[PDB]
Amino acid sequence: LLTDEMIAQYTSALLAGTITSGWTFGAGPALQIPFPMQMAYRFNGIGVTQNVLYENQKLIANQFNSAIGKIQDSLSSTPSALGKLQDVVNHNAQAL
Amino acid sequence: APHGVVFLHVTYVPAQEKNFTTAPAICHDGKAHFPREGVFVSNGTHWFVTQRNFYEPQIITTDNTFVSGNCDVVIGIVNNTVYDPLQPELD
Ligand SMILES: *[C@@H]1O[C@H](CO)[C@@H](O[C@@H]2O[C@H](CO)[C@@H](O)[C@H](O)[C@H]2NC(C)=O)[C@H](O)[C@H]1NC(C)=O
Ligand SMILES: *[C@@H]1O[C@H](CO)[C@@H](O[C@@H]2O[C@H](CO)[C@@H](O)[C@H](O)[C@H]2NC(C)=O)[C@H](O)[C@H]1NC(C)=O
Ligand SMILES: *[C@@H]1O[C@H](CO)[C@@H](O)[C@H](O)[C@H]1NC(C)=O
Repeated sequence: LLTDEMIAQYTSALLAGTITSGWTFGAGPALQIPFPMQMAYRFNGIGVTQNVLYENQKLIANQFNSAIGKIQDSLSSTPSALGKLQDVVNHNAQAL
Repeated sequence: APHGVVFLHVTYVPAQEKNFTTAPAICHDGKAHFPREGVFVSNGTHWFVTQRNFYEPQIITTDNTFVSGNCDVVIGIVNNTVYDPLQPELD
């Protein structure tokens, strides 16, 4: 029913909401808040005071970026991570 | 219910939102004051500290904020004053 160009729109909407309004968009109206002030809320949630984030803001940012890059190289190598999605396809064909 | 159960969930939802100017911390005398359980807001001229889920502004005090280091490291530091509610009793 849903073409592959609509699921992309759904995920894009979810990403934009979660990076521009925090978690407040899932429980009512969306209320904007700066991202470095949202990561402080998350840090306070896990049990670390917020003043840790700001005084170490820049460094943290770098770490995050690096991690993302590694993913882009991790999926291409080790050609067995997507097996959970691959097997399904194969299974159906086999049956037919 | 016949062959089943029904739940009535009672929940709480924010209704009317207003939107202000915000800052991460306040520098007073070379010291950065961070909120304890709130967030700094500004209505245009004055600065208050508010709980995150309901607009209830209050005066910034030393009992309401905690100090950590100096105000040379944080990015969006701003300039303001803190009451320190002991002067009237001192006199
Ligand atoms: C922002 O909030 C401040 C704090 O209440 C307002 O300043 C007060 O305004 C009232 C209304 O004129 C005065 O009676 C008070 O004397 C003011 N307080 C002080 C310390 O002077 C301010 O008006 C608000 N800003 C706007 C645009 O309404
Ligand atoms: C907050 O206060 C600090 C300290 O007074 C300000 O930093 C000084 O700003 C003056 C300009 O008025 C410079 O001449 C000084 O060299 C600065 N450093 C000092 C005094 O150590 C800072 O600009 C203020 N923040 C504002 C006004 O947004
Ligand atoms: C928040 O401020 C912006 C600034 O332009 C304004 O467009 C918007 O309507 C404000 N939000 C509310 C709920 O008034």
